[PDB]
Amino acid sequence: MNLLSQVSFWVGCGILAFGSIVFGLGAWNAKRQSWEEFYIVHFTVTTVAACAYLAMAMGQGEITLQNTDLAAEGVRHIYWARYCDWIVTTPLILFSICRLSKVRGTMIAGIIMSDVLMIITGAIAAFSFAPERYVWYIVSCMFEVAIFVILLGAVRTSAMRQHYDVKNLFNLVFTVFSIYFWAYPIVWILGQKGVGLYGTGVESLLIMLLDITAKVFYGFLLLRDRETLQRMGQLS
Amino acid sequence: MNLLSQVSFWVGCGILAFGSIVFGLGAWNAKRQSWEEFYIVHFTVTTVAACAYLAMAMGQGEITLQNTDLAAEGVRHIYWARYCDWIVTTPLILFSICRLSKVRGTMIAGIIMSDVLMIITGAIAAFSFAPERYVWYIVSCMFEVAIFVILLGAVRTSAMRQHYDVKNLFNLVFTVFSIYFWAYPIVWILGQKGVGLYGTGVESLLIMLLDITAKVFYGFLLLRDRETLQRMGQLS
Amino acid sequence: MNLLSQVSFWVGCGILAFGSIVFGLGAWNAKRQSWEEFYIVHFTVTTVAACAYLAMAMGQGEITLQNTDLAAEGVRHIYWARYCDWIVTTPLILFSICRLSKVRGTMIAGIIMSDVLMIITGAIAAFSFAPERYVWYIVSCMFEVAIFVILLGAVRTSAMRQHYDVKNLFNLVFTVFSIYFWAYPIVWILGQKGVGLYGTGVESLLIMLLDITAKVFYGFLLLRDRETLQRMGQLS
Ligand SMILES: *C/C=C(C)/C=C/C=C(C)/C=C/C1=C(C)CCCC1(C)C
Ligand SMILES: *C/C=C(C)/C=C/C=C(C)/C=C/C1=C(C)CCCC1(C)C
Ligand SMILES: *C/C=C(C)/C=C/C=C(C)/C=C/C1=C(C)CCCC1(C)C
Ligand SMILES: CCCCCCCCCCCCCCCC
Ligand SMILES: CCCCCCCCCCCCCCCC
Ligand SMILES: CCCCCCCCCCCCCCCC
Ligand SMILES: CCCCCCCCCCCCCC
Ligand SMILES: CCCCCCCCCCCCCC
Ligand SMILES: CCCCCCCCCCCCCC
Ligand SMILES: CCCCCCCCCCCCCC
Ligand SMILES: CCCCCCCCCCCCCC
Ligand SMILES: CCCCCCCCCCCCCC
Ligand SMILES: CCCCCCCC
Ligand SMILES: CCCCCCCC
Ligand SMILES: CCCCCCCC
Ligand SMILES: CCCCCCCC
Ligand SMILES: CCCCCCCC
Ligand SMILES: CCCCCCCC
Ligand SMILES: CCCCCCCC
Ligand SMILES: CCCCCCCC
Ligand SMILES: CCCCCCCC
Ligand SMILES: CCCCCC
Ligand SMILES: CCCCCC
Ligand SMILES: CCCCCC
Ligand SMILES: CCCCCC
Ligand SMILES: CCCCCC
Ligand SMILES: CCCCCC
Ligand SMILES: CCCCCC
Ligand SMILES: CCCCCC
Ligand SMILES: CCCCCC
Ligand SMILES: [Cl-]
Ligand SMILES: [Cl-]
Ligand SMILES: [Cl-]
Repeated sequence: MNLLSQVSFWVGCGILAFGSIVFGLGAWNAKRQSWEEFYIVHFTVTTVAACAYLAMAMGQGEITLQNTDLAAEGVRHIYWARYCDWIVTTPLILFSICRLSKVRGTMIAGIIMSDVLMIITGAIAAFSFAPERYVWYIVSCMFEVAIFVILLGAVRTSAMRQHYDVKNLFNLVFTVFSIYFWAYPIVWILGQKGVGLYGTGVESLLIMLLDITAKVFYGFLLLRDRETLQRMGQLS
Repeated sequence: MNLLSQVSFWVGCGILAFGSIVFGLGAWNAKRQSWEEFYIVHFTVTTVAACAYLAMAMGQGEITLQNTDLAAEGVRHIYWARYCDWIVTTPLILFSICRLSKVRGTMIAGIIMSDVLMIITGAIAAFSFAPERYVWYIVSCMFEVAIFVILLGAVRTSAMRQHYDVKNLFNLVFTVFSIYFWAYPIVWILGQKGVGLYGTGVESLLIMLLDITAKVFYGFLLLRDRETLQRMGQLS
Repeated sequence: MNLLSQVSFWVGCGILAFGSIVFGLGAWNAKRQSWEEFYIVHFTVTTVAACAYLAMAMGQGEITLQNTDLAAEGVRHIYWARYCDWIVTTPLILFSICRLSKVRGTMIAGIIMSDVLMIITGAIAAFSFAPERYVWYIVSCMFEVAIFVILLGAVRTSAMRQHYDVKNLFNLVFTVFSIYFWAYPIVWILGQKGVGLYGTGVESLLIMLLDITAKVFYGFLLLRDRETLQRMGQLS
């Protein structure tokens, strides 16, 4: 295994496990049901990812596949543990944003469905040879568009409607999510699974940076935002 | 791949994707929550199947297995993508019928459980050699019986009790479902997985006709029925 | 296959199928929704396990793997059908105990999450070589600790708070569960997957005895307890 990959996995595991300690002890100490739910959701997020990173750090959850002539020179290292992690953790992150926005349940169900299909077709893409890999990559990207038509549409609207004097708070919530979410397909397609701009070591580093941003630091941002809304009296 | 199979997959993909356009744009435009839920459920149904048909059309999601002497002459083409599709789409079709009938949640949970086990044991059957394949086929058929004791019993009863002057409407809902649902195990057992009456091409054509009936045209029937009930004032 | 294994699988299948008859006919005959839910949950428990035992009895659902020098002499027989069964049946048993205790939903979600991760890391452990197998075994055991901090904490507390004059009833509910639940990791680690104290035949017998205890006889205990609470008037 690439050394940069090896190190990125151990570093992601430890950072994610730090988040699990914060969220887990928060759930243990929370008295209000809405804080128990928040912490339990975000504890699952970091803990599932921390398990996936532990497996990759130990040399598991990976399969190496040959590339064709319609692909980058060499091979692709498919860390299928990533998609097992993502199919569970990304619907939970979206669920958390939706609960903070207080949006109706039909939008929650629609955004979770779009997200699960985005991940599933992403994993099909990763295992596919070209040109099928590229067809599935585009299908996965269109499911990502459907996530954002729901998020920046009905979810954001319900967030602005049911809260007062917190436009900048929710703007940061949706803007920061929007940025790291769109970075994943870019990081993916610039590696060996698309254009051979960089190899599996750099890709592993970039994904790890995205993962700790989305699961630990973004979680802390939603935590702080919940505190702000509670001190204002518009949390529940 | 068989040409009739190849064509049936492309034809099913396009027809299913037509349904996804109808249901998806209906969800986008729906103002009432109960219409949002209806369209989102049926959009998932056609879209998941359309993805499975795209994979099979492109030559993926299939494994060919040898038959024993207790089986039809030749081999069996197992399109395992079918069961990944079915384990998600058939509980959603049943959920839609149950919501239209306004039945209590315990019956919804019971019918979904029976259905998921029907599909799982069906996939075990398909991967099994004889005689195990035949044992699992019978077990799967008994789970299908359990679906209908719930459907034609408590679900239908609650549909007739909580609605007025729409006996013929609900009769068609349960009768049309009953017919295509029982056709699947027949189509399955007359192909190479049971009696060798026809090969994988004809079976692929028959399944595709069942799939577009159940997911597109039956969906349009439930759509029209929802409109009828709404114009009568007994939708919610 | 080991004869003791062969017999234990057929015996477990028949005993589990006996439980499915009791719980299934109870669901069919139940008039109150809360009894319908109880029977449907416990019918799923025995029926899913009975399917898994039928597969193992017929020689399916098993893979044999080589052991290293950091492991017991010989091989490990991994019945992966067990974990497919467990990932579905153990969250349902916990759900049933939580509903009987009338605990808030956040605790139900937390205990189900801990349980699913316990089973998943257990299956990773089983497929892993040493030393990874031992790392995952410990991780799985820590998820089991997290189940019991929730169960003996918030769930038990809510059981004592919302019921009168039934301390001994609930004490038996949590004590009997506690005992068989902790026996599983012990049985697992004393077989070929840990210390080579006994082989796959004895392990298969011990698991089968645990499985019928947890799914049939413990189910009958919760049934009798529900009857007691109903005759007292504190069931719902
Ligand atoms: C904690 C993990 C997170 C936030 C992961 C997010 C993942 C995505 C937004 C995935 C995107 C993909 C595409 C739209 C297509 C190409 C492949 C994927 C699966 C990386
Ligand atoms: C859109 C897909 C639909 C409506 C599929 C329905 C599938 C079934 C009713 C499956 C039935 C099966 C049996 C009862 C046993 C033999 C194999 C199966 C899985 C085809
Ligand atoms: C009906 C099945 C039941 C009650 C199964 C319960 C299973 C467990 C408590 C599993 C425990 C495990 C560990 C904590 C680690 C080692 C391996 C497992 C998965 C056996
Ligand atoms: C000792 C090396 C064996 C390699 C195979 C062991 C199986 C590893 C499975 C890892 C799956 C990770 C998914 C994480 C999501 C919870
Ligand atoms: C959403 C349900 C559809 C399930 C279809 C799974 C297809 C997986 C295909 C994996 C690629 C293997 C063949 C590679 C051909 C380029
Ligand atoms: C519902 C959980 C049970 C999971 C059992 C999976 C069994 C799959 C067996 C596949 C057939 C392979 C062996 C073929 C022997 C005829
Ligand atoms: C990794 C830090 C420990 C995490 C503990 C997770 C369990 C959460 C407890 C939920 C409240 C239980 C109080 C009875
Ligand atoms: C405020 C009420 C929230 C209810 C959430 C229900 C969402 C269920 C999602 C299930 C997965 C998506 C299936 C289409
Ligand atoms: C294939 C046709 C497009 C399907 C779009 C699916 C997204 C559904 C939108 C739900 C309402 C969002 C309004 C903000
Ligand atoms: C009208 C209320 C509907 C509630 C539906 C709950 C059904 C949950 C099904 C989960 C799968 C089945 C598990 C046994
Ligand atoms: C194995 C014994 C039969 C089990 C039947 C399971 C179906 C449960 C029926 C639920 C009530 C349906 C009444 C209309
Ligand atoms: C009394 C209300 C019960 C509601 C139960 C909700 C539990 C949902 C569990 C879903 C799996 C766990 C995900 C973290
Ligand atoms: C080997 C590259 C290190 C990158 C660290 C990035 C810190 C934000
Ligand atoms: C090569 C590992 C880089 C670690 C970056 C840490 C960012 C918080
Ligand atoms: C060993 C290959 C496993 C593939 C799992 C894919 C999960 C999305
Ligand atoms: C090759 C057979 C064509 C079948 C078309 C059926 C139209 C309903
Ligand atoms: C061989 C493909 C037949 C297509 C039938 C279309 C039915 C609507
Ligand atoms: C490559 C074989 C996959 C089998 C998947 C079965 C899903 C029901
Ligand atoms: C071969 C050992 C039989 C064990 C039976 C145990 C009865 C409780
Ligand atoms: C060797 C099979 C033992 C069966 C034990 C039955 C316990 C109820
Ligand atoms: C043939 C190996 C299947 C492994 C399935 C593991 C399910 C937890
Ligand atoms: C956390 C310990 C990992 C040991 C590496 C095999
Ligand atoms: C693997 C090199 C041959 C592929 C041509 C598309
Ligand atoms: C305000 C939501 C979209 C922001 C993305 C830059
Ligand atoms: C490989 C066939 C291309 C499919 C385009 C939808
Ligand atoms: C594959 C032919 C031999 C099988 C006999 C049951
Ligand atoms: C009226 C429901 C059953 C009809 C099947 C022909
Ligand atoms: C192959 C054994 C037959 C099992 C019948 C239940
Ligand atoms: C399989 C025997 C060699 C393993 C040494 C750790
Ligand atoms: C009273 C619950 C814990 C009992 C375990 C022996
Ligand atoms: Cl390629
Ligand atoms: Cl055969
Ligand atoms: Cl080993």
